[PDB]
Amino acid sequence: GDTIFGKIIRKEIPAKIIFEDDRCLAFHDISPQAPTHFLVIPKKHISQISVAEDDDESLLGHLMIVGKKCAADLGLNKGYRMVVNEGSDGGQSVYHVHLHVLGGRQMHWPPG
Amino acid sequence: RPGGDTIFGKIIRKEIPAKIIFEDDRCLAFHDISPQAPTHFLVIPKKHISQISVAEDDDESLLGHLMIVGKKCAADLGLNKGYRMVVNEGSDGGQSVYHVHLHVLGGRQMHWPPG
Repeated sequence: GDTIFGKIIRKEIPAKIIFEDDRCLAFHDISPQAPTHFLVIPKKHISQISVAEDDDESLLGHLMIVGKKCAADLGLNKGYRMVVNEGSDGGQSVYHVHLHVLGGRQMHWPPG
Repeated sequence: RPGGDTIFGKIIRKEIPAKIIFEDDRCLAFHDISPQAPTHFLVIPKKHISQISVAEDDDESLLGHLMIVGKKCAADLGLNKGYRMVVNEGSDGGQSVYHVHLHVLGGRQMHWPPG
């Protein structure tokens, strides 16, 4: 099943794109929860982290490396929080794997 | 002493006890001593990386392995309704131990925003 993130990858609807390569896309979240809140998503349609394959390991790590590079480029020198939600208890909002990166304010504990 | 002398480096070398879920040559999963959810564990690399902001490009496979191990451990622990994975970076991220660690929290509804 296609999702709104598929439409964003395909450039069918607009998003504020931060970075793109051949295998992922980073863009600002439309409902930001911090002064900086962006997403890094694979172009491959992995619906949720629970179904990711072993062969996806380096791709998933690539999301985090891209995320940390984008965070530095966006000036998040005091830190940030990375989040992956899975399923209903995790609060996953779109069934396309996505890494949230939030910063620009103190993030609190517990993380939801 | 490989892994460093943070508490997580000590845990890797079995010098401080921990409730271990899974261990391989690249990482270790163990329960958090101050759980914020009914199930709350960590996955850490055995290689010492202080924080995600200093991870190297060649660390991609290892960082992805933390997530794959995290999701496998969550399934093994029966977290069939889902869970949240968290990496804290620096002061604004709430990081308190400078050895990279992926939190996995589940067994209750997680809320938004994530802190």
